[PDB]
Amino acid sequence: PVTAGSSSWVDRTVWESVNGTLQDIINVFCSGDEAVTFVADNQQDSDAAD
Amino acid sequence: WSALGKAILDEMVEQNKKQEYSGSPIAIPNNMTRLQS
Repeated sequence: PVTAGSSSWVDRTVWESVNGTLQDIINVFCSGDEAVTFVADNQQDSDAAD
Repeated sequence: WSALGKAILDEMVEQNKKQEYSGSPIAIPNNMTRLQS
């Protein structure tokens, strides 16, 4: 507040974009009940994927 | 005599005015708004 008469009302903009990105981030990764799931390329090693 | 006295009084009152809040710009109106910014 450089001066009292100025009444420097701040504009919270960084917080806004941070939340706008974080919501989508969590909706991408943490949306599913699970996190990840390994996948193999052959049947000889599929028993270990699950 | 009246003209001379009037001129003297005018000079005096003008002198009292040129010592007032002169040494500063008249722009940038003050911002004594409130404690609420």
